[PDB]
Amino acid sequence: IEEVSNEEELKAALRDASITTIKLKNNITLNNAITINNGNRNITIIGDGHYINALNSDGGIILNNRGGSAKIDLTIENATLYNTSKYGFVNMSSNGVDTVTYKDVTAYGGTLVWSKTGAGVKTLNLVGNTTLNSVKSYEVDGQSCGTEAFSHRTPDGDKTTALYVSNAINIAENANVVLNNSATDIDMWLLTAVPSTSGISTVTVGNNASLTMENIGNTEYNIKLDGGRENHFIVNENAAVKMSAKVDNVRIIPQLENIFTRGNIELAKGSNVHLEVITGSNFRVAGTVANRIDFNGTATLIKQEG
Repeated sequence: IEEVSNEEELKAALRDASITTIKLKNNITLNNAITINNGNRNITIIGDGHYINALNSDGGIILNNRGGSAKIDLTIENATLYNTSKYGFVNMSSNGVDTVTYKDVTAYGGTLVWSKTGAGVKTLNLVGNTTLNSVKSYEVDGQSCGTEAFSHRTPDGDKTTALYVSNAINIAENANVVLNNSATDIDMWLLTAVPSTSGISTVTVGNNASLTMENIGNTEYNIKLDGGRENHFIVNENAAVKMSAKVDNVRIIPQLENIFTRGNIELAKGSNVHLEVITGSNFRVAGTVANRIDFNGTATLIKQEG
């Protein structure tokens, strides 16, 4: 119930508080970031195989509600998404709840999705056959674009990441999600900061889903969990997980000395998890974290000699 063919039409549709469904009729190039800050929104972009290329370092789509109780649910289906911004194609910057869903999406960027870590619950759902590419540059219709990557301090120096989503990344049941990283230090970085409403950081892989992040040539940590109160990696029944990284596959180490948190990793019956690192630990947990790892399926954890 709304068709768009260029930047101005897309901007108009997204900034229109009554608009819920948007269909791309053409590939769209964005020279400017588009801000959504007009309250409760339920938005679906139907890509129909088209791309959106966010060229502005300012961002692509910026969620920026000022009110704590406003909720934005943004879904993008069947599209290719490009961005150069270190703040992602989508920048989840509302004070309240932002939820982003990619379904059958292919994406290219340095940092592909970014969020505020000291506010409302930030969720990225990854659905169907979705492939995310963290790259140093990309080319579309003959134009090459360099990317920037979001960087943030850690006790082991500054690290960059492909996904900086504060609270949850969920791989939907039956999904086939692939993340290719040749650009950043971390594939998924979920962090909460003191003023977070929840302090929970969670990655889930749904029933019969697959998650593949074979980035041992590039990535230091596949998943870094920095929730102030809880950190979860949940692999459900019959899910297939394959990950590789230079240092750790999952890292739960507090960013600071005054953080007393929890970690829970659950690998369900029927799941098949294959993990490989070079110099660290497949599941690396250290510091004041109360941690529990439940192995109820089949898992293989490998460390190369180094």
